[PDB]
Amino acid sequence: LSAANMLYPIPPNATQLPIPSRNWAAFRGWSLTRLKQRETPALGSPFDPY
Amino acid sequence: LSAANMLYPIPPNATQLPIPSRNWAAFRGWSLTRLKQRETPALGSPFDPYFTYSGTIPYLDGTFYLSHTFRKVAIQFDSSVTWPGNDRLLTPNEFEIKISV
Amino acid sequence: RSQLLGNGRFCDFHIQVPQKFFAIRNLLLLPGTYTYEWSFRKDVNMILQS
Amino acid sequence: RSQLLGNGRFCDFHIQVPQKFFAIRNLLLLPGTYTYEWSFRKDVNMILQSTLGNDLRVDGATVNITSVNLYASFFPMSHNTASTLEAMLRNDTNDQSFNDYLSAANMLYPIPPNATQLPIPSRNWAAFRGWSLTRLKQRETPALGSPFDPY
Amino acid sequence: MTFEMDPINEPTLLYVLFEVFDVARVHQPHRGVIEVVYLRTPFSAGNA
Amino acid sequence: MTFEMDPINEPTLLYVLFEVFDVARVHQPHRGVIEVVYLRTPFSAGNA
Amino acid sequence: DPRHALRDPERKFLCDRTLWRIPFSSNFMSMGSLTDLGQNLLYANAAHALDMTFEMDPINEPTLLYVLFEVFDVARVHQPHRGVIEVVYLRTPFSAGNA
Amino acid sequence: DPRHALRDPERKFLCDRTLWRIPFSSNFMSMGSLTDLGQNLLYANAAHALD
Amino acid sequence: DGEGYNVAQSNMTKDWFLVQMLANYNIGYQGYHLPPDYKDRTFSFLHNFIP
Amino acid sequence: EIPTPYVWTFQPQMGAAAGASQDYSTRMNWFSAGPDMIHDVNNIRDAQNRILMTQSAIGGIGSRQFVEEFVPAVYLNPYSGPPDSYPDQFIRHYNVYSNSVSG
Amino acid sequence: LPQWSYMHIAGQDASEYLSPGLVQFAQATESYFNIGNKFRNPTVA
Amino acid sequence: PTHDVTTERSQRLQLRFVPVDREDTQYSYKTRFQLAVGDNRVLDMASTYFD
Amino acid sequence: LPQWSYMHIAGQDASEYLSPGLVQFAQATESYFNIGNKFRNPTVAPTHDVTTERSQRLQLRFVPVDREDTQYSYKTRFQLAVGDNRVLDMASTYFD
Amino acid sequence: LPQWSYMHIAGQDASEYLSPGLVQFAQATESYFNIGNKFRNPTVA
Amino acid sequence: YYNSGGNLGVLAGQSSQLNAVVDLQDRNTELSYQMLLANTTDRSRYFSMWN
Amino acid sequence: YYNSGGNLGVLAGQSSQLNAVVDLQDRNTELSYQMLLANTTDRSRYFSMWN
Amino acid sequence: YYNSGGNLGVLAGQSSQLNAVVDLQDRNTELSYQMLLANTTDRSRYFSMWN
Repeated sequence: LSAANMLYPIPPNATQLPIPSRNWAAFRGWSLTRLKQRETPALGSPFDPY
Repeated sequence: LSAANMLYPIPPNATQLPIPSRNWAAFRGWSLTRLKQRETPALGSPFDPYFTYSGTIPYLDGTFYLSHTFRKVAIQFDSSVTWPGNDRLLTPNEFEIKISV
Repeated sequence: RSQLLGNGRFCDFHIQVPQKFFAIRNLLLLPGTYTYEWSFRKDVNMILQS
Repeated sequence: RSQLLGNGRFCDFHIQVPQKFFAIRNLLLLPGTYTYEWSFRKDVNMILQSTLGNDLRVDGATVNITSVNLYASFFPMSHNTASTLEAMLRNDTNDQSFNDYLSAANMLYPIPPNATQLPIPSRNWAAFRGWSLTRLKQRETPALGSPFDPY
Repeated sequence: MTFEMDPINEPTLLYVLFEVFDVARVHQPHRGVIEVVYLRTPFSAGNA
Repeated sequence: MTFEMDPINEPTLLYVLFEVFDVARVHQPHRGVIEVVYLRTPFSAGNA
Repeated sequence: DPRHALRDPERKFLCDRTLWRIPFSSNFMSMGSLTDLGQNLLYANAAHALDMTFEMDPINEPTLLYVLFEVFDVARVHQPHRGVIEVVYLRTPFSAGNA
Repeated sequence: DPRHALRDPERKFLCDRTLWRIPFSSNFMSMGSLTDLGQNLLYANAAHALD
Repeated sequence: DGEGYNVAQSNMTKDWFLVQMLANYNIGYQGYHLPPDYKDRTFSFLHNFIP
Repeated sequence: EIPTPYVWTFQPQMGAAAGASQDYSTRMNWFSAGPDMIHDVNNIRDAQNRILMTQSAIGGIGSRQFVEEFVPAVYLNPYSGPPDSYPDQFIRHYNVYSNSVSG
Repeated sequence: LPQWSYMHIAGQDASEYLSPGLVQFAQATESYFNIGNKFRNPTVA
Repeated sequence: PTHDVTTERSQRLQLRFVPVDREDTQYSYKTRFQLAVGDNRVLDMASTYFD
Repeated sequence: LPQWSYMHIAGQDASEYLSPGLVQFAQATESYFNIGNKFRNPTVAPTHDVTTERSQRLQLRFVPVDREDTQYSYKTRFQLAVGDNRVLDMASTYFD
Repeated sequence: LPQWSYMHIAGQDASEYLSPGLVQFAQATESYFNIGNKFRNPTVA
Repeated sequence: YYNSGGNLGVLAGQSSQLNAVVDLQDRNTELSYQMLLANTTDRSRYFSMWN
Repeated sequence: YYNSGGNLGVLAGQSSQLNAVVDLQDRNTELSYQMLLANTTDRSRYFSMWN
Repeated sequence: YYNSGGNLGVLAGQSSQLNAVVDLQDRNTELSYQMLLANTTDRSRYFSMWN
């Protein structure tokens, strides 16, 4: 895959979604989609209570 | 003290906080803490109209008390070479101040 | 410091403020005349503490 | 300027305010990012002006700022040339220099009512350019320095 | 970046993927000794 | 200086203007770096 | 007590009126004001870019990240004649801001 | 408090188990048991009266 | 007070305070600072001075 | 006259270094000194450029071999020369085969 | 003195204290892009 | 020592200077003094303060 | 470099960059009039034969190669290995 | 740059940055034991 | 706002962080601008844009 | 006032006129002073004079 | 467990003790594996062993 995974929340009924970030170098390209919060388990923690 | 004082805002509930800057030479080291905006008077100007506080000013008297609110710090030069690197720490990619799990 | 001024609301103080600027703190001036000026705040929220 | 806004009490204005600070008025910034911040008063008695000079603050004079944007025009200069220009302007030997047109320290000494004589002590360690002076009415002179004048 | 999408009656997420170079070399000098060196550029170790 | 003026039935002010040299140089070494050096002589930083 | 109900441990700490330190030395020890790394050619020869990322606990109010780039803020005072003070400051790195 | 009445400041101090000192030196500093003045000819030569 | 020749926020003159400091810790000609502990015994000045 | 040498920042990748710029992190401020002082300051600085002058004469290159080379070079007087011979290589976003161009 | 010379309060003019290249450049672009006001010229009596 | 330490001629130990100019601003106070160090003397800033 | 040497950021000490006369004077007046704080003394650190340039952990972690949990005792054996060109000071070791 | 060259993000291929011996060995054992995936080959545009 | 340390404008590079705008309540930008215009152009014509 | 270009203190010879005090709002004198005391003396005792 | 610093897997030589597995919750191994298979084989067939 070779890519940094990012996740930004999209409030219900939201339409516009800005995302600020800055790269000091040059990568390869972008790749994106859309997922449902309920269907996405919060990783990083050894357990998701919600 | 011998050190340049910098202040970066930390939005409420914010967790991550990146800071870009570059030194052309070599200094001595880093030193840091955390302060509350309300308790920090905006210096430089001969008067602060939004300064409604009269308690101790950690920024001056040095009464810090929020050093226990840091998780980790990551330093990198030229946005690639991590410091100190060389696999010095148990976690060579950063300085973990405290772990939850 | 509080009691060092008194317990009354009104109080006629009298203090001695030292020089803190390193460049001239421990400096050893030589014979001659110099202009030594400096400003002092008046903002109660910075000169006083509660 | 009055009619430039209209004849009605209520009016949705829209203006363009220029930069007056000499140090940056005619400055020629180079590539890079900079933080450009600035404050704006709201005191009707300073942003607005009246023929009679009546206290607008008491005569129900109010203003409200909805949005503020910053515009900047860039010359469509060739990247090749623009690059060369930058290289030169980045040398200490070619640093830009400006100087306030007025160039003078502003002083204000009170003149009691009916007063005739007015002495003023001060001392300069060097040599300036010259003197310049006039007379103003206290009531017509807002106390600057403070973010607000209650009197 | 500014993404304009259709409104949905439920919380969602914008899954972005900054394609980069997540490479790592493995060096084995002696018996029972593994020395690896990772390197993901850009985004070496987060952004700040 | 001693200014003698006509009497007025209201508080006034004597606006003086010590013409000087309020100049400042702007130095830009690197990208996104502005170093300026002001200098108003006489009256560098007030009088005392 | 025998009536004790199943619990769970929780650790933490406090460190006030103090400043977190991260000396710029190869061994983190203090072997002189002018560290060894602060005198290494890799830094004095060419210029670099720095980027730090601080992860901290969330607070329900605006805060600030007070950083302190320890440097050398020294100044020499020269007095040639009567009533004449000539001083020369020098703070390196960060001579006069960064740009 | 707003019910405060006009008052007046009053200063003083205390210094117990101590003795007021007035060294017989030209600068009041201690540069040795045998002070400088205590070795000045003006005193070793002729006698004086103290009051 | 008159001129206010008092210091330490007390009623003690500036002249006296100076003398006491010099005769006890030789401190006064180069700034007034809390002398080292070993020199502050129960029979010292500053140790018992309480404005 | 006596200017301030440039600084070369090593590029972790490629190893082709980058654009050099007049240092400013070690600028010895002194415009608040005296005449003989302002005279001696440019003297010691001249000796500096003097040393870096001799120190200069003597894929991508690594860092260890980068400190030995690409040393701080002093560009004497300003643009002086014609519009043909300029720093060029001292520009960050500049290539050899073509003119400085970026997307 | 070096204090004024630096701030250009007195001394040589832009057409002298500036790099030869930059000078002529301005003279040539004295039509579309002007940069003559960016540099101060000292006037001593 | 009994020579090359203290002076024999009259001379104050601590001088007092008055503001040659003072401006009371709405939120700041500025004063300028003409700190004069007499000849054959040496002043150690550390011993100076604002009363 | 001449920039630091002048500001005394590095180089000789006051007892060397100062005039011999002034030096001894301070040493003599080290009672009444002090002027030792007026002159700064540079303190530089070594830049070789101290720390290594190659990668190397600061503190290693060892796992039991064998452990026996007895009814009233617990024994564990480790293979504490001190890499070449290294020196371990037991005092810095402990059982987690 | 040396940062990529080392990580093989760009530069010579396995058939070059590898020891001649190891290269041919893989080519010969391209039947039973394969070790071609163990070495990355950079592809620059 | 001009010549007011209370609301001094900022204009510095994000990397530098050092404000390049140093104002003093002693200077007078407003008036300065006025006179400037009356010297470079005919201060009798009107120009809505700048009011 | 400290570390404020708006009210920077002055200390130069009348003949020189060149201010020897160059401050930067990047430095922090206040805090600097604090730490300094905690390294040279016992920051537990009290000294009215300096409050 | 993957991409979880909380339960990061270990794989180092007993003599080295230096873990060779450095994971970041920023990476996504799971998905990465999926796409990998769909590029080297026909992701339509089944294989019980790997489910």
